[PDB]
Amino acid sequence: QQIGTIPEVHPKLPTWKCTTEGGCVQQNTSVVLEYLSHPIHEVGNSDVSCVVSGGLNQSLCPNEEECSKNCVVEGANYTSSGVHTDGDALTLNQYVTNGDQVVTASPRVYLLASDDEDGNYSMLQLLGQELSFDVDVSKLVCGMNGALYLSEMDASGGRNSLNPAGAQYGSGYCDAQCGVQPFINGTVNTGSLGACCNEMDIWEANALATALTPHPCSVTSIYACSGAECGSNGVCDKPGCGYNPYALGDHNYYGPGKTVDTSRPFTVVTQFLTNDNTTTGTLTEIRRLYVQDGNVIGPSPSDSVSSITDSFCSTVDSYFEPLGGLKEMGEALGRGMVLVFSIWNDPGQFMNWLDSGNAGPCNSTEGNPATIEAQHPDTAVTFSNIRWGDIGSTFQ
Ligand SMILES: *[C@@H]1O[C@H](CO)[C@@H](O[C@@H]2O[C@H](CO)[C@@H](O[C@@H]3O[C@H](CO)[C@@H](O)[C@H](O)[C@@H]3O)[C@H](O)[C@H]2NC(C)=O)[C@H](O)[C@H]1NC(C)=O
Ligand SMILES: *[C@@H]1O[C@H](CO)[C@@H](O)[C@H](O)[C@H]1NC(C)=O
Ligand SMILES: *[C@@H]1O[C@H](CO)[C@@H](O)[C@H](O)[C@H]1NC(C)=O
Ligand SMILES: *[C@@H]1O[C@H](CO)[C@@H](O)[C@H](O)[C@H]1NC(C)=O
Ligand SMILES: *[C@@H]1O[C@H](CO)[C@@H](O)[C@H](O)[C@H]1NC(C)=O
Repeated sequence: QQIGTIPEVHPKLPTWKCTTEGGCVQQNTSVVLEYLSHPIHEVGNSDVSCVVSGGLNQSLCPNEEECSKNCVVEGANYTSSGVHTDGDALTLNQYVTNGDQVVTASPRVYLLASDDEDGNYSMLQLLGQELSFDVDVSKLVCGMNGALYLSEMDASGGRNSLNPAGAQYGSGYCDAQCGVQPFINGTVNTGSLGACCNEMDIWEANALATALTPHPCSVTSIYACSGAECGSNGVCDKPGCGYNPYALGDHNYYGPGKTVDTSRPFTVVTQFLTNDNTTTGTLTEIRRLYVQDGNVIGPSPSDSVSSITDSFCSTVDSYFEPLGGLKEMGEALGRGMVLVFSIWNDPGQFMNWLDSGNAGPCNSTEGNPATIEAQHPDTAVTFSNIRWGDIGSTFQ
């Protein structure tokens, strides 16, 4: 699909790269909506969409050349898609409103390194490094998921002559869920392939519960899976090695009025520690700290473990180590990965895996999207003050 005329204007979102000796240095980064959140329509006629019912218009897109000729991708309206930036803060709204009508926006955005015509995503290399961000989750109710994570997408988003849009229009998404989507790495997916790649879920959370989940794959960068390759233990680890402090033994660590008080903003620090403390060693531990009220809050001693390691993970996820465990996870982090921000909810299981049952305090039906939309249409997440770099150099 070629590039139409409605301009694509990326909300600016400064970030920081930090070092022990040099301190933090601001990057002129910005943020881009998912490709499929852009209008993609026929050259003649902006009423004829090329993506209908979440799949390809077969008349226009039987293959990549025909789709490239028949279709154009347009610039997106970021506010109607629920995306706002103010200084160093990104706000993602789940819902937007005409007047009486509420519209599911549920945006997903990617961090861009450049806004040039050939600008690529930022390729964060976090092996032997840390990432910190401030977050306000106080408006994220049961069933909501505000997420900040990493995917081994292609730095150009699959840019080529038939997909000239690339990273500048949000192209090339993939994750460990191997989801079926109409374009994979910038190429038309005519039939049922899934878009797979290593995924590091730094942050999935609402005000009631939080999870940190590495999801390894047996591939490097993006991969179109077929058949059983897309299964739950196929080329990727769909369940992943989930770390949730409520589930692991401390119901008073995280939440409203709790040790990490989600009633008000806080800082999330994630350290990817290597055996030899270098950015080229082997990832052997993932460690989580919070900062709130100028206090560093370490792992709860009431939790069964204090960090993610391979032996932890094998207790919760028997497919983590066959796909290379933390060593290959760290190799993906060392090659470089795309920073992804999203907000979403779940008409199927209501996020009960995140915040209900053993995992959190929510009533089983509290996170029904129907009640969320009726009662909490303003639910939203704000990420800010995003910094990555040398261990210890990104926070207080
Ligand atoms: C995802 O899609 C992108 C965009 O098509 C793929 O990137 C491209 O990969 C091809 C290889 O099939 C590269 O072509 C070759 O490039 C080298 C450059 O040194 C050239 O010497 C060769 O003669 C050949 O033309 C192309 O450069 C590259 N483009 C970009 C922007 O990186 C990518 O491979 C796909 N990823 C996966 C995992 O399939
Ligand atoms: C951010 O923008 C300013 C002004 O153009 C520039 O001086 C600075 O070098 C930029 N940051 C980076 C990392 O290039
Ligand atoms: C984007 O949409 C909102 C409402 O949906 C509207 O107020 C705004 O003017 C739109 N922007 C453009 C450029 O059309
Ligand atoms: C590696 O970095 C951590 C981070 O503070 C530090 O505590 C530790 O002493 C370093 N060395 C080893 C061998 O863990
Ligand atoms: C809490 O759970 C009970 C169990 O059936 C349910 O009847 C009630 O509606 C739930 N509360 C909500 C969804 O707010």
